[PDB]
Amino acid sequence: GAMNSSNYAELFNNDIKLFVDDTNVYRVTVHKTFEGNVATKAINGCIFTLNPKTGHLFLKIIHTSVWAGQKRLSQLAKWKTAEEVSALVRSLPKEEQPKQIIVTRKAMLDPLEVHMLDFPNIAIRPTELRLPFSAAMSIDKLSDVVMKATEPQMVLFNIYDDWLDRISSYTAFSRLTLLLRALKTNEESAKMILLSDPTITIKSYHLWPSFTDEQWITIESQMRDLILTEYGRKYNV
Amino acid sequence: MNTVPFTSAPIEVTIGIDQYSFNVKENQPFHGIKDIPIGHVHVIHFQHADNSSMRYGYWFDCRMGNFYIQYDPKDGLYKMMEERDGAKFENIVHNFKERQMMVSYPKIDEDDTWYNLTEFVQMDKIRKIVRKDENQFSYVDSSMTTVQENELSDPAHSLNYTVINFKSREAIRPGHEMEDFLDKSYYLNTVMLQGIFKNSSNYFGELQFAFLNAMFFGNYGSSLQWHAMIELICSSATVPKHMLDKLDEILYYQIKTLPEQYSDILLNERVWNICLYSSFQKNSLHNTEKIMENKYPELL
Ligand SMILES: COc1cc(CN)ccc1C
Ligand SMILES: COc1cc(CN)ccc1C
Repeated sequence: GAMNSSNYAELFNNDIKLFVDDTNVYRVTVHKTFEGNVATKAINGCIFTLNPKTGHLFLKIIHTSVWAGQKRLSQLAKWKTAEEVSALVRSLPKEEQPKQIIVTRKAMLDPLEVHMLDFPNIAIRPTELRLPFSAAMSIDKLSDVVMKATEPQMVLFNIYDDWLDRISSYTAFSRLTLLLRALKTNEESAKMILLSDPTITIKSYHLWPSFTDEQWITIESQMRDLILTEYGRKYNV
Repeated sequence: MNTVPFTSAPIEVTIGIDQYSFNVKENQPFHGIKDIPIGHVHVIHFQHADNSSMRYGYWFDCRMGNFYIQYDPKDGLYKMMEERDGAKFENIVHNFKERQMMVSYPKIDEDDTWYNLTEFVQMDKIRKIVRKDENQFSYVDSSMTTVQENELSDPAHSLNYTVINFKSREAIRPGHEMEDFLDKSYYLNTVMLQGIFKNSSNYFGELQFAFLNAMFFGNYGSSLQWHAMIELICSSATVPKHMLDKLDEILYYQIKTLPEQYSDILLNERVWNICLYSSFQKNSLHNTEKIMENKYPELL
């Protein structure tokens, strides 16, 4: 069934689950050709597969070569996503396989369900939550590994850095979605907010800066002000 | 021509015989139907005047025996039975024929409707769908469920249609997920035709029987089966040319015969719009599309 605001704590219970976002799988630049027609050039993409309890992110990089000579690429991308998620589940020991997979766009439901017929006990679900996982490519270290890749490749991250040492997964998810929402609404400002203090660095083995508890509250406030600021610029309120 | 003799008509009832219906009043001197065309299956069906709940009836072929109908006052319905004593049967039938107590199947000589609805329906295949093999005729009613409906509850009183499920391992070859989901030709041609039905005549026979049971009994699971079987063909990129042509003919006469006033509960808007306008065979069913558009344009 659909995941929404009524059953939101289910994300953080002890049943293994993954979110799958396919927004950034098939990415193109659109340009004019010499003859003045339009054509696309594809660039590297990625599947964003995330355990919201642990922060474990399975970043499957989608190299442009996987589109070569294929037709109807927007449709193929949903099936390529479903094929790679199925491949991931099969590669995991049984006790690590998810009990549920939540897709962020409903168009992923059939492709994934078809690829996972072999796993009838894994529930494939949509969600009414609008999650900002498309902004994942505003995270510099993630964007860099996607663009540098010369072959298909899976890279594993913890998108919560070390936060779970200090906060619950519910709070770490809330932080993450507010950070991603901010980067999605105004990327420049969000990054400005995150780095304006050169004395807070990003550890080589982390994605986000090493903010103290107190500094995270400030940062969170500034991000909410930004999302409100942009809402105001947008709708003229 | 053959005859179905009735012991009596003790309760008021609407009787149907294939695509015809007539009313019999309580204790009216009714003793059956005569002049039934030899050569086709037939169905004789019932709706009680005091309880339109439970339409029910019997599929039969007069070439396979001498059958008759008697009211059973314990089970409360008109039952088909077989008289094995041929002498007794001819004797029984000739007296009612002489006293003119039998209505005549109105087999118009310019009409092929029944043939066109039953072209591929044979008793042998009906008896595989409806299991009750001590009788040579087969009982169906409004509320019988299908084997697939039981999966989703008595197996003796079920309709054993072939299960069709587009998101099932049978429908989808490992490694051809996208291909086999978006183009059902493997499922239609290799799994169903070559593997289960063996030929297209058996597949069309089940299709036609599913429609007839939906229409005559309002059997909801038969209606699902008819739509599923259509959609599998229309959703297959590769279908033999002769099946598409015959399918167009099958459907044309089903649509032509459907009561206008039952169209809302017998026709699935999604399947038909998909089949006629989006599917691989959107342009391959000229006769059916033309009749659907002129008869049920609301649904489209
Ligand atoms: C209606 O015709 C029949 C009636 C009985 C006994 N009611 C036996 C056999 C036949 C043919
Ligand atoms: C009276 O009997 C019949 C009547 C009609 C038309 N109501 C069709 C067929 C039969 C046997």
